[PDB]
Amino acid sequence: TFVALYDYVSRTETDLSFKKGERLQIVNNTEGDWWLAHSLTTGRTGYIPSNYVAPSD
Amino acid sequence: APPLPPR
Repeated sequence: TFVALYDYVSRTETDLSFKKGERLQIVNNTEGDWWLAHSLTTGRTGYIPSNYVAPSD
Repeated sequence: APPLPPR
């Protein structure tokens, strides 16, 4: 899993908003700098900026 | 926060 290093407020419908410290699963990461992620905290799924998260381990 | 990357 990955962990959010910052909060992120959605800027389009298909973005995923998240809070610092939230755990995320990267569902797809082949479409560039924005990755499709699923929040293990909220259950929502959407695109995130890949530089706002880090590997958990 | 870091600059948001291009979409």
